[PDB]
Amino acid sequence: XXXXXXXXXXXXXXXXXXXXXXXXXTYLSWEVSVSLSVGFKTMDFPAVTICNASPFKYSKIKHLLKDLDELMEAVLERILAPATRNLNFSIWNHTPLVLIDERNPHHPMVLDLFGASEKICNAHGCKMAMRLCSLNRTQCTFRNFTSATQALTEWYILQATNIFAQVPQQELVEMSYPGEQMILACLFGAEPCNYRNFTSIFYPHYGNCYIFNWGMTEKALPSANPGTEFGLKLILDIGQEDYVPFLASTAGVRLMLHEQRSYPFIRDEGIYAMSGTETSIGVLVDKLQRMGEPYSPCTVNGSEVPVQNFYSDYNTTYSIQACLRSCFQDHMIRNCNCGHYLYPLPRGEKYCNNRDFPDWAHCYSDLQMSVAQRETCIGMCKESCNDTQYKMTISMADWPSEASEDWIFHVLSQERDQSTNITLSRKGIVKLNIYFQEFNYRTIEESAANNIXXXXXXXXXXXXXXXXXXXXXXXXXXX
Amino acid sequence: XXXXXXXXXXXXXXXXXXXXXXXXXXXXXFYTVSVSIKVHFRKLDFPAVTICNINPYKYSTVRHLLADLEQETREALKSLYFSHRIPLLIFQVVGFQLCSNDTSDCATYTFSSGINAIQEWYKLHYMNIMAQVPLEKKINMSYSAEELLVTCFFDGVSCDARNFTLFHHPMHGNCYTFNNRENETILSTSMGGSEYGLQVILYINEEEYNPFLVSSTGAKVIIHRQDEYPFVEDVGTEIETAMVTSIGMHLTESFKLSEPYSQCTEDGSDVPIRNIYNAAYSLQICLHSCFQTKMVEKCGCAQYSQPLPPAANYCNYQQHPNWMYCYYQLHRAFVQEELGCQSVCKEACSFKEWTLTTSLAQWPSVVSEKWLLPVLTWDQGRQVNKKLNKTDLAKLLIFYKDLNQRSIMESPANSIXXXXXXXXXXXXXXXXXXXXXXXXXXX
Amino acid sequence: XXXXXXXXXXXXXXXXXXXXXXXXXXXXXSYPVSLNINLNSDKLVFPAVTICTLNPYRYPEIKEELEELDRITEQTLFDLYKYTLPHPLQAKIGFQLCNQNKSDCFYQTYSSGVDAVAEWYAFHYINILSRLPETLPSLEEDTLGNFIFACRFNQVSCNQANYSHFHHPMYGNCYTFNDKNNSNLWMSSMPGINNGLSLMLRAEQNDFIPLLSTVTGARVMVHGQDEPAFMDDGGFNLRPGVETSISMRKETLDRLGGDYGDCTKNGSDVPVENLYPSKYTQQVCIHSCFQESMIKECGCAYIFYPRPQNVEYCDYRKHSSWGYCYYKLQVDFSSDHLGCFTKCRKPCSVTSYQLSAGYSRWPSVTSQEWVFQMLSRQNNYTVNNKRNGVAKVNIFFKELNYKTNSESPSVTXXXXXXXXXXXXXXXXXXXXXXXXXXX
Repeated sequence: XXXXXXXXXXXXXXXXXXXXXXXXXTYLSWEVSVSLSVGFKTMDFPAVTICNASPFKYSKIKHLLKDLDELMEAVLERILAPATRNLNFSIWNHTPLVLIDERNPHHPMVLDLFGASEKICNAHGCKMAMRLCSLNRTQCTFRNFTSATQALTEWYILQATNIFAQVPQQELVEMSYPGEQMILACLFGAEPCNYRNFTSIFYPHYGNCYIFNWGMTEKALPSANPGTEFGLKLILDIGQEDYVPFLASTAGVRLMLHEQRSYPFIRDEGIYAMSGTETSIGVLVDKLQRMGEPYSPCTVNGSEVPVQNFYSDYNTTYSIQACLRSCFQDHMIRNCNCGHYLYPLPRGEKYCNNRDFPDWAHCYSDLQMSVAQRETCIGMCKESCNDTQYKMTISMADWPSEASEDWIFHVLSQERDQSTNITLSRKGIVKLNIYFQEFNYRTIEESAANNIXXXXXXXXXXXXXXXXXXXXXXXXXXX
Repeated sequence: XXXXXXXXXXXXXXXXXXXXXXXXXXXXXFYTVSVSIKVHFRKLDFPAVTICNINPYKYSTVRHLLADLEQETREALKSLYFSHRIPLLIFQVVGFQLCSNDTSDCATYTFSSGINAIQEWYKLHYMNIMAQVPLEKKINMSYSAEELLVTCFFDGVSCDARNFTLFHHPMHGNCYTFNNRENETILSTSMGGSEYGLQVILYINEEEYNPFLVSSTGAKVIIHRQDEYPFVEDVGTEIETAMVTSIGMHLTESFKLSEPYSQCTEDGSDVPIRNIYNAAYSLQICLHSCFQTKMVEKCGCAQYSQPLPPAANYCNYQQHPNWMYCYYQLHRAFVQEELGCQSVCKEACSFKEWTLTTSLAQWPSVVSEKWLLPVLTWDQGRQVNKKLNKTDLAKLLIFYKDLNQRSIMESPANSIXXXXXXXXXXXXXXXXXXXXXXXXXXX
Repeated sequence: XXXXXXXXXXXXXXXXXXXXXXXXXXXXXSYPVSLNINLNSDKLVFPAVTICTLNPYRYPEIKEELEELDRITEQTLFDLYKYTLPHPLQAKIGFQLCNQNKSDCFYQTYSSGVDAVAEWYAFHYINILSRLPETLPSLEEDTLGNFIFACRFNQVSCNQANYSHFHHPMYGNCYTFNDKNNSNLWMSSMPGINNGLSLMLRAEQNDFIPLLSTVTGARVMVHGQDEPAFMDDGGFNLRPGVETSISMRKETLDRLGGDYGDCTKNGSDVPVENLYPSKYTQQVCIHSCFQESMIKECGCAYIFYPRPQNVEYCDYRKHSSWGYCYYKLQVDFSSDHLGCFTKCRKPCSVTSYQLSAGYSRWPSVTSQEWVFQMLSRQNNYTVNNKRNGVAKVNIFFKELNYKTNSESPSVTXXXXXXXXXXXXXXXXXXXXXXXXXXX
């Protein structure tokens, strides 16, 4: 049956062809295997970013927004408990706060003057809201609010943003918190650190911020010992009586943790540190090791993203949140050719002002509360292979003692020796203590399972086993 | 062909070894699972945030319910420093004599500190006095939806108490839960950060606490998903009243497989344990469910902290003398395997868990007391009596940090039979060696 | 031509005989690893809780020598700040640190006077505390009737609690409740606050020394059972006057030994001597070679870590170059010059505790009328209108299970070479029949 054996020769190769698809499906599966390594090793100390909720000094900014602060007390006068000489209605006519009544569903009525007979809607049907009018009093939307406490605060942010946009940037740094005033005592454990070792980023909404170290200024400082005595120890001096009284309600100070060479994102990842306490923070190094771009979608370099990065002025590295903030400014320019103040302005453009673009109040807030606009940037920009999170353990205890209250405040009462003003807030200083914990490594590394053995050579010898089986009957015929 | 019956037989014996090696790795890979860790970006479903106040029913309201208990409590404070079935004795040890109807085995209690021994006597009577109160009377006496809730912000849309639901709890009064409504789209976050999280400003009255139930002040918050029970009995992350407590979280998933693998169930199909909570299956819910099953059969009544089964009503000391020793009798056997809830009930494969990283600061500043406090007095239109103190206005921020869904899945190597082609070729090769041994045997 | 197409035709059906024997040999040219996630439902055996203070308790022996430090401190702060010892500090204020017969001196400078004085006092008080007679204390001062008001775990007391005691030279008094391994150890039946640990601590507002004890809180730190109370790792510094709900999430690690990875099951084959009386960990190699490196370099033993019996602790009157001996080695240890990170391996039994927090003020306005009247009649505690000194601590388990990161070896595909072995065994044999088929 030599002719019948030839028909089975194609059938035996058919099973090899059927198993050949399995070898192709394995290689296109791109399977990885995770692995764990937990233990303390020599890791560089992470960059500690210091910010504050109050962006500027109120005693050095009062001539900028004097008309707005006088206008704010007139709004609080009618709402709490009922003449304005110079109220400056042009600021009020930018975004006038309106009133929506839902007592009558058949006919809603409004009363929108706002500067027991002059009380305003203490019931449940009242909804104090805003209007956004783009040169037309019939296309005015309503940003609805139901509690009038922080609705006035969110109104105050947008009115201040229109003020800080026309102020030039270099002049605006000097009226923020200085490096010598905000932080005074810096301790590392082995080497001293001053204000000069810090560098500054003018973040537009929280003012002047400071970071401990980068790779841009000097080399990183490694710490190869777990200990609260080692690591960064900071003593802050915060002017609680020098806050902006309406923009920043929270009196705490901002402490942040991020990568060594990266732009510090401020409202993406930041924890509060309480005044009068020792914010004791034990850090972790939570790393994710993506195994390349064909196994999992990743951008290890950052050139794969079509959207240009507007964070190249600080010369940082690629990150996740750099796409979502740069595109939302870029989607603003394609709709309204003027830049928003809270994001870094592109080169050659201009911050958006009411003197040049009165449509700023509606063009920004409509894109802000748009789910489909924000969903576009999520699927457009990709992820990053060196994903590094920073877990932390925050515990605090009241730092200044009853024995040192007569003692330790007198030492700080002359290291700020200036001929103009000194801050002596007894309950406005912050003790900090940042240290490595016992086990810092919580890493997820991925090994490649697509070898040449199991994916190709395994199917090769298996097909050869069937191929030798065809020669097995041939050897018996030759015997 | 004398050597031909050993030459092909050597290939036949090697075939069976090749067939066994393609079979030994076949069954082993069938039970072999792999850990798949992958984090991706999408619209994260915001979890059901439950706000529970540690303050019970209003102390000015509960006077005519508990006038007899506070007179008995202050009388014992004078001597040491409704019925009288369990007076406290002196052993310097303050304790009790938890006796049954028969005094052959009377349970004992030994304690050292007087400040913590006076609270535990008050917690005992509090379970039973409010047990005889009907559930319709518990709603009017506890916190309403407008008292605890002041400001409800979520992604710019100003929510209210109409989105919160009335979830009554016997240990904390009325709890209110955000993003948990029937026939409603679950709200989802879109941008990470504390700006577009759940921004809640709370309020607890300072002069209206219960001075013997709990000494501490501050509402508790539980992060949990929609279908599961919140379980605010034991788990709790308390919030300081005077100032802000911001909470960051992360969505960590956990997927396992039940039937060919490590044991689970998805709806309790393996055990006859009736789910009293009417929630999704978990290991915590199943332990409390089998406890109240054996409690009604043995003690004859249901615990006040646990919800009501459809069998019977609550427990009461003036109605039943000996349920208290019966309640302590189960916990002596619940530690060991006498009840068998560890043996009968299984675990749960699919469950989520959030890691809470808190941070605190002063929310009323020294330059905000002139304007922030009177507006919050103005906003609370129900309780306008005085200016609100800053030690009563707790602010809560719950938000995703960087919008990361760290998912851990389990997928076997032999999922579809096309992946078992390496074992299928080992079987055909071993069968090819089975046609050589019999061929060499005859010749 | 005919013979050339016949002799070369036998090399076309025999070339695959070594093609799957060399490529497969180059393929494997290693121990594979694998990971499994199991949720072991155990009985939740309760770990040890180390409770320490935040004030160094001065001794009556050192009391005649501690007041001389305050005499120099008052003299220094009146001169440089307007408010003998061998090392005077003088300015930017700093600190001179020299070696025996050496002109170069590391100037321990500081930016501000707060951390300068707090570290200048952390060089004398830390050093003169080594002059204590290491004996059993003849007068037992039980501060558990003063420092801890209530020990409440699973609704009982802690009168029969075999507690360990050691005075930390930087933080002060300490207490650990579960260093023993007897039958009366603690375990958590149900993950409840009422079924967990409940503590009430007296955080002392008036400190014994205002120079070193610049905090008034209280330290709460959990660890293992045989593991030591390390306490430089860090724990919960807690505000006096609030209740803290400490929830734990146990995350353990189980790996393979030396057959697969770089790990040891027990500290037996390591070259570093087990200086602790505890079990093996990572700190028992790093912080013991660093102790023995001080023995090799100088004649001093370090005070924050335990001491072998063949040497005493170091003193500046005994060895005037101790501060140079510690500062030069610490900056040399971080550069991995001693190689102690490479000599000792990692432990295969790693048990870390995830720690979260929850804060709430412990007295109410109704409690300040009643509790401070109750507490003053019990353990003689006066009230302070500025701050509240007591603090309530609640150790708590989040849920019954705990995530086990157990590492597992691979199945028994490294046997493919053996599969290719029999495949190549039937390759050369079948190739001979192809050439003999022509005949």
